Amino acid sequence: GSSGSSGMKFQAPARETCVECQKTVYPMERLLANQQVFHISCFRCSYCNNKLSLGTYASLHGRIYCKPHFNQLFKSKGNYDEGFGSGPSSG
Ligand SMILES: [Zn+2]
Ligand SMILES: [Zn+2]
Repeated sequence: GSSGSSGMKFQAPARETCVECQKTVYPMERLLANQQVFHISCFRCSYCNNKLSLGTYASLHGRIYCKPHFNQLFKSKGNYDEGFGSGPSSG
């Protein structure tokens, strides 16, 4: 077992591909979004699945989202639990 690759890059072929439908994106429908090739059509919210543009969209961990949902989920206020915690241990 001898390899050395990790991550989405180095398109096998000699072109780009849609990170939504996984299809060969042409130079006519190539829409750059979050440093990734997206289809002017595919470009939608992974929550409601609505058409978006290079201004109303919002990506976080690779997935797209509409301002509404993006903020409705992302944005927030004072709210935390007493879960987190650390402690020493003999080593
Ligand atoms: Zn597509
Ligand atoms: Zn949405």
